[PDB]
Amino acid sequence: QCRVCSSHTGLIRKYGLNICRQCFREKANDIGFNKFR
Amino acid sequence: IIKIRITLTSTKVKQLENVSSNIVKNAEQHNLVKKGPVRLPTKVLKISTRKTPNGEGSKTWETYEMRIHKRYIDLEAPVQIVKRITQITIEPGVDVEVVVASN
Amino acid sequence: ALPEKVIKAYTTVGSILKTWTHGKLPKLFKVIPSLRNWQDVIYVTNPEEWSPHVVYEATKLFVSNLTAKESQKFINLILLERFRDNIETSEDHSLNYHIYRAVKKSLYKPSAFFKGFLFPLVETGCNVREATIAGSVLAKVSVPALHSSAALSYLLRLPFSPPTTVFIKILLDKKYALPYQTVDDCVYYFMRFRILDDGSNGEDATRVLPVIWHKAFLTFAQRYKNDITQDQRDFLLETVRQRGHKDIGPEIRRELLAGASR
Amino acid sequence: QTAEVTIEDALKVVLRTALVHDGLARGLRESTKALTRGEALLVVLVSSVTEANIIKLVEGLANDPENKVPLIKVADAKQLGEWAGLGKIDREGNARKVVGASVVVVKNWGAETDELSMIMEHFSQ
Amino acid sequence: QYDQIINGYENYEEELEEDEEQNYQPFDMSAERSDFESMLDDFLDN
Ligand SMILES: [Zn+2]
Repeated sequence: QCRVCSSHTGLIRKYGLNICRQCFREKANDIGFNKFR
Repeated sequence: IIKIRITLTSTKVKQLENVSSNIVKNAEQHNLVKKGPVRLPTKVLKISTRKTPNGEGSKTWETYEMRIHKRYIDLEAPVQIVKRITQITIEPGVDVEVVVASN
Repeated sequence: ALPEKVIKAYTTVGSILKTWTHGKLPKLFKVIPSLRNWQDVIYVTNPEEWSPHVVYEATKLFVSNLTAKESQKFINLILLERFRDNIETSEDHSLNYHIYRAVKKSLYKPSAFFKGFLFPLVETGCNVREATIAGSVLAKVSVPALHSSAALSYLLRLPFSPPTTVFIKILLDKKYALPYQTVDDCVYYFMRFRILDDGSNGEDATRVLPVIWHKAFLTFAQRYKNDITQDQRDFLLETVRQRGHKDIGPEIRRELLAGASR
Repeated sequence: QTAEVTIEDALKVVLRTALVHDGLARGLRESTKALTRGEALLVVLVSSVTEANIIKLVEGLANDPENKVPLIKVADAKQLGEWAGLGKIDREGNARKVVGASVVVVKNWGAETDELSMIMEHFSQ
Repeated sequence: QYDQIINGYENYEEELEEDEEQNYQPFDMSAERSDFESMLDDFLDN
């Protein structure tokens, strides 16, 4: 499940981060992923 | 007598080049033998992301990006110079690595 | 250092106890309570990587087979840890039901529980969640009047926080037979919140007190109004005068006035 | 030997405060099994138990005691039950009735250590 | 009764320090149960 919002769904299980796409899009800027292009 | 190789990795080129020029000029101003800051290709890590969040409208696509730059400098110095330089050069954003072996 | 036999056998049994869900527990895991050093052996099994089932069943086994100090060491070093870990790392920040029933199996020995679970919990960053949950644990489980009175008298001497007042409220809602010294600690607790005009106040004197403090004061004044002296009753009716509630203040005052001194 | 009132009362209060310390065995069976394992640090036997059979078995091990077997007699059954939490629970305002015990063992002293030492050493005479 | 147990509740860290100072013993196989390695051998043979 997504280690942020109790969600079985949306999971980005890649690289061992396991945040669903909705929360990972928000935490993207704090993780290191920024908008270039 | 230690022959050491240093490798930096960073996303912000200003801090990385600050640390690089610092180590360069600080290594030559007290007389050391070195190979200048060699520059590995900036790898651009991209992530494909669908435009559609809610299932309304057709499917079109987008892209996110990150630029990762890596440098390396080779040196020959004792134990104390390496310890002190490693402690003094520590910066945020820039990740430094000090390897001793030459195999 | 331990024998490599113990290392490999209990790393094997520690790989068993990761996925175990039913049937019988391993034979090497049920002979650990009988060990003079069960704590060097229980670590090889890797305590934090058991399944919730093994948490519940090892709680049963070790709190029913060890002594009071050993049950305390166990509930403190493994159960409290896994409790806080599953509340903290989960995502609705909830607790599994087997870890829960395990806490309910650690409150069968109230001395081991209180000294090893409750007290090192409240003094190490006990937030509102862990105390909603552990407060539910204590609110559900029947505990002897002596260990309940002693745990109450410990929670009273604790720095004020809404969870600890939840706990004190819960142990006062028990309505058991407290010794006169426990009721003394209660009156001293509910006394320390009044404003001394002679020049000696802390933060408890002028702070905002929740619904839970007036409810705990109400239940205290409801059950133990005949077990306080005249002096302590005057100090408490004074705390009612100064730090009283809109609806509960008059009823606490009425519950202190309708009582006979000892 | 000759039992005094001070001895019996100090004994029942020893059962009372070592009861809280979670260190009693209340009953004929639990106290005999307490004495078979070497767990009884002091045993209390009632002087008014009607059937003498189990007592005629405990009076054969009372007249010839082991190196780890000290005993001592009380006066009544219902009261030795009372001080063990059984029999009666009577405090200044509160009351609750149960049935009384025949014999009770002290496995863990705790809050009555020097008292059970005194009680066991005065029974040595 | 009470004075005995509250000194154990309020000072449980100090009483744990004193119980762990008086009654700590390192892992000894011959001071466990003597039929314990019989059970280590009985489980490890399946
Ligand atoms: Zn999420």
